[PDB]
Amino acid sequence: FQSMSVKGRIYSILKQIGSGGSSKVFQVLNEKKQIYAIKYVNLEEADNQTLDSYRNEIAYLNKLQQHSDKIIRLYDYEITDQYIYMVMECGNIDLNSWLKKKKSIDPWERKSYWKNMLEAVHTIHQHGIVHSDLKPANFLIVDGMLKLIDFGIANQMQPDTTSGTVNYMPPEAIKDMSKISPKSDVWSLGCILYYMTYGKTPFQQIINQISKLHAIIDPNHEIEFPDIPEKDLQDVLKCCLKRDPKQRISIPELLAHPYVQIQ
Amino acid sequence: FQSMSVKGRIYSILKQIGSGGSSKVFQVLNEKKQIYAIKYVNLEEADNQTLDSYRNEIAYLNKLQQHSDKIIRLYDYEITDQYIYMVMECGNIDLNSWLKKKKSIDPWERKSYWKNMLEAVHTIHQHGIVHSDLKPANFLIVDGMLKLIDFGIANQMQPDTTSGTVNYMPPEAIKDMSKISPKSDVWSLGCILYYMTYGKTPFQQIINQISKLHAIIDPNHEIEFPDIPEKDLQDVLKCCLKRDPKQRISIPELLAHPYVQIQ
Amino acid sequence: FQSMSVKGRIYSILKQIGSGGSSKVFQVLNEKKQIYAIKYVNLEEADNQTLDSYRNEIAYLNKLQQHSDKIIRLYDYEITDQYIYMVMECGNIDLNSWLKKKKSIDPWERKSYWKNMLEAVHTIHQHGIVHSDLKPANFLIVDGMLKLIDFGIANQMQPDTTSGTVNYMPPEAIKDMSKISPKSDVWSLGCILYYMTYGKTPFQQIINQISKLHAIIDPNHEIEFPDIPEKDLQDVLKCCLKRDPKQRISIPELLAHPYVQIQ
Amino acid sequence: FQSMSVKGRIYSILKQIGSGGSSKVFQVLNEKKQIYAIKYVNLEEADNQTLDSYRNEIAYLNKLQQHSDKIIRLYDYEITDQYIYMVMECGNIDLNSWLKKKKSIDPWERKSYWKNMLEAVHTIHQHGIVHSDLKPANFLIVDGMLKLIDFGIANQMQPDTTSGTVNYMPPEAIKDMSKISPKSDVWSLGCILYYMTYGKTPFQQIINQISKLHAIIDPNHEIEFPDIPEKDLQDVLKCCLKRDPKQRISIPELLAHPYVQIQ
Ligand SMILES: COc1cc(N2CCC(O)CC2)ccc1Nc1ncc2c(n1)N(C1CCCC1)CCC(=O)N2C
Ligand SMILES: COc1cc(N2CCC(O)CC2)ccc1Nc1ncc2c(n1)N(C1CCCC1)CCC(=O)N2C
Ligand SMILES: COc1cc(N2CCC(O)CC2)ccc1Nc1ncc2c(n1)N(C1CCCC1)CCC(=O)N2C
Ligand SMILES: COc1cc(N2CCC(O)CC2)ccc1Nc1ncc2c(n1)N(C1CCCC1)CCC(=O)N2C
Ligand SMILES: [Mg+2]
Ligand SMILES: [Mg+2]
Ligand SMILES: [Mg+2]
Ligand SMILES: [Mg+2]
Ligand SMILES: [Mg+2]
Ligand SMILES: [Mg+2]
Repeated sequence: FQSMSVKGRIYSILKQIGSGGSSKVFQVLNEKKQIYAIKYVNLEEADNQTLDSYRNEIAYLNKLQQHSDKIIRLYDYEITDQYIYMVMECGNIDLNSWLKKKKSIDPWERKSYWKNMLEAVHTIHQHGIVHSDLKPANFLIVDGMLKLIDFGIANQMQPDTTSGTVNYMPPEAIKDMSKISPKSDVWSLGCILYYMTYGKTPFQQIINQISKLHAIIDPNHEIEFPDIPEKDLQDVLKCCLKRDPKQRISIPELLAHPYVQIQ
Repeated sequence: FQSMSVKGRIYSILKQIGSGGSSKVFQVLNEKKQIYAIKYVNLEEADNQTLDSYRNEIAYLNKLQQHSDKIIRLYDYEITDQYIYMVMECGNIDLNSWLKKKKSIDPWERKSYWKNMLEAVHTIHQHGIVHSDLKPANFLIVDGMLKLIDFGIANQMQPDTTSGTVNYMPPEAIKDMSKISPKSDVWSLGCILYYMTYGKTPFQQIINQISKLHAIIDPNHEIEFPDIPEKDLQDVLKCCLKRDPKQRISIPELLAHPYVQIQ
Repeated sequence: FQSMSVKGRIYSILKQIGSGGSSKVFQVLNEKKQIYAIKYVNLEEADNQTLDSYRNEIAYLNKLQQHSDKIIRLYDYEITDQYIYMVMECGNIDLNSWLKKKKSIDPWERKSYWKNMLEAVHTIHQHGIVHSDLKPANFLIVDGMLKLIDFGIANQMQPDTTSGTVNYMPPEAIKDMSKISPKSDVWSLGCILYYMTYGKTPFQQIINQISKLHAIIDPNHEIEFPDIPEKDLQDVLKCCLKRDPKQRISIPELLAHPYVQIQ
Repeated sequence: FQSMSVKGRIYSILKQIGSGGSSKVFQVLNEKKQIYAIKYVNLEEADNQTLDSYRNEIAYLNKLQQHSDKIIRLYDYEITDQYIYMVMECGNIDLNSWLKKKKSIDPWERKSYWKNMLEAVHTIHQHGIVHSDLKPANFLIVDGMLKLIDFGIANQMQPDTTSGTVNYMPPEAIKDMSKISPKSDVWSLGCILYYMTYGKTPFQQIINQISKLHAIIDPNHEIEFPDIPEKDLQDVLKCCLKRDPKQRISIPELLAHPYVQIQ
């Protein structure tokens, strides 16, 4: 029912898609009645560290545009001491919501989504970012292609309604409680691909968390990998989910793997 | 994830908004990435009477375009023995969904929505249609303005989900079981406006239906009309909900009423 | 968490099962930790007609105890100008809730439930009651046996939650808008048995109500009765759903029918 | 609709309350129509370690009966190579479900529930059990009194429906990834009491888990303790939530605290 001004241009709000604190995301239309998203952050209560965090993202989000189209596009922004408005691409649905809704995944679409994920994470790695907390919520399906989103410092973004959070955590990040590396995202991505392969994360079955945390770090807990028709798929998952990050496969390695390279 | 061709032009589907049988409505985008709706009817099982019913609507929907913008616009259609595709305006939400979600209504917005409703129903009346079953579901909020929708013969359209039906029935339509007239829509509209005024339909409190049906036809059941700041509002409702259709106010009368004419 | 006194005896409340206005039903335990229900009516606002209605039920409920155990038992009650408390049998679930939850019904259980329904309705008929609004909500599953409940004048009882209403209406009751007879309950019961047979009421498919009301009274709307293994079942339904109440089967007839009498 | 035999005595099932794998809990009635619970474990797939785990619980559950009535009572059991059936007390609701439903808690009821929790945990401690994973789900409200439940080795018990998991984890248990002690339950209990005091767990606000795990172990993350009318309450919480288990208050200490000892 409402509207907003970013850098002179007027946008009419269709619906609130999601929110965190003090952030909200809207699906909007521009003067040409074209579909975009606008992220709104209320700064009225933000401390220095947090201000800096939102500045860093906008900056990286700007820089990364040029180097890959598998990062959500930012078109324009207004930023004051009171508020941020960022005009952005609007996808169809996030990967997490989508995975929960899905009967099953077509091997072609899985492989294709895998390529997009690799490219995105490979990209942030080349620019010195190591996410360390990747999850399905960090990907947006836009025109059949996944793009990285919500990849910044403190990003508790969740869909809204009109009425796992640890299954992806890499082992080295647990033990560490100087020891988080690019390899940690490989774990997390592997967990997502495992999900897309077996309909479940490697420890979705363990519902107590002390017990689940234990299982992730424990090498005498053999993870299961039932045989499937795609042997390459099977080897990628096996290499992604090696607990010793040093023996875990790298992103540049994964991009040379037959699973992604051979038709 | 999908797409469709109507009269040469390609449309990509965002989401299914609603359905009946064998109809479905989609929110789609055109080649210029602009937002529209497409109604799809599957004819594979339609009998003559039903075929005729869908033809009548498309025809009326076409004719009524020229005479009022408070009827949903049809832009183009493809019709075969197998299917109908109609490209149409896409509103924000239907009135029924909206009323259920709403805290309360701003008197200005109520009055404005009332004007739109009158104009729409007045329009169909001038073209020999007498709906006889009007309800909140028959109105679509498009850019702050209500437009008549789903007003055709057999139209069981309902919103879809990702997981009253008699409060509006006019008394003469009950007794009749040669006796349905324009006045019957005045009743129904009054019931909607009563809802928008008092947060409830005149017999929402009576949940048994034999009992509710009885109450609608019974003149010794005084309907309540608590005093409000808007006396004109109070008189319109009182005149709309007179049980004797002959003593009920007409649409051309209602358009001259101070409630709609005086600021 | 609470407790209550009826005629000297103390009852502790387990949970609220359901409510209307100004009535509520509780699942309670007695001093011997045995399971009962207590219906509570708040009289603080009851008019004479309504007072009388609640008195009539308690009276009939008392009288009918002696003549059939397919009417819910009342054990004791306290009644003042302020409140009624009735201590009653507590069943497992009502028939309506149960039907909505059910995969499918075992022919033996259907037939058995049919016998109980007939006996109950036959009973009220012998005592000059003609319900005229029977529905699945009017039956309570208690130890594998249906018992009639909520059969009194103004009884808008509905289950509570921790977070059709016209499919059963007999045709003569519609036309009548001196003409309601025992036969009307036969219709309604038939509709319930039809539901238990075909998974659906005879006009569950017609969702518009003007249209559904029309269909119930219209003799050129042939109701469907797909062949099933139980031909007796098929004939009972056909005889219950005859629109001319005079040509409709009677309860004493139905009790002599092979469906209920032959193993 | 069904029934079961434990040690000769027949029990009729009212409803399934909850389940895990391969366990289920039922609300049942005995031959005297009195209300009990029955826990059913299907052993058809249990490995030695798990068999042993279920044996240990039944044994402890038996022994602890004699020493405190704030542990759920076991009355009788049948145990074979195929199944376990345990007849048990049936409470009203578990603490977790109850806390989620609650407007707010009466200080008297909070204190009383606190006493019960202390007594229960104190009891298991005297018998060499150190739970190490206490949570609201581990307590059952039975006749206004909390009793410890589901306190055994692998107990993933969850309520069923007819349609946090880490907020309680003690810091020493995180760092430990020879170092879990009685003090760890004091943490967890404190977190529950904090919840009952402030409507929220100390880190319910941090929704990312890497971040929440970090916060629990981090001493430069001052936990908040807004002043309340009950200063004793304030000191208990402060003493329970000290991160250095050595400087954390003990159960025998907590039982001498003015909060529990002075009216
Ligand atoms: C209609 O567009 C969307 C719909 C949905 N959902 C439909 C409802 C269902 O329950 C699942 C979520 C989810 C995502 C989108 N598209 C979308 N575009 C851009 C962003 C964004 N999300 N989000 C969503 C906010 C919550 C999750 C993703 C955050 C990333 C971002 O910066 N932007 C701009
Ligand atoms: C995003 O667009 C809409 C969203 C909603 N809802 C959001 C979900 C919520 O639960 C309530 C319903 C409801 C209506 C629209 N817009 C809309 N435009 C055109 C038509 C149409 N509806 N519908 C909807 C189908 C179900 C009710 C109206 C039928 C009328 C029609 O011919 N067309 C083309
Ligand atoms: C646990 O006992 C019950 C549970 C349920 N439900 C479980 C919840 C689910 O969503 C469906 C309803 C439904 C009925 C019962 N048992 C029951 N006994 C006696 C009466 C009674 N109902 N009710 C229920 C109140 C709402 C419907 C029936 C009214 C009839 C009556 O006078 N009494 C005393
Ligand atoms: C009617 O009795 C109950 C109802 C509920 N709920 C009502 C539904 C609502 O959504 C929340 C849960 C919860 C607990 C009980 N009573 C109850 N007694 C004994 C055990 C037990 N639970 N449970 C429940 C199973 C799931 C949580 C507790 C496990 C502990 C145990 O060994 N026994 C025997
Ligand atoms: Mg949702
Ligand atoms: Mg929903
Ligand atoms: Mg919805
Ligand atoms: Mg329910
Ligand atoms: Mg529940
Ligand atoms: Mg529920």
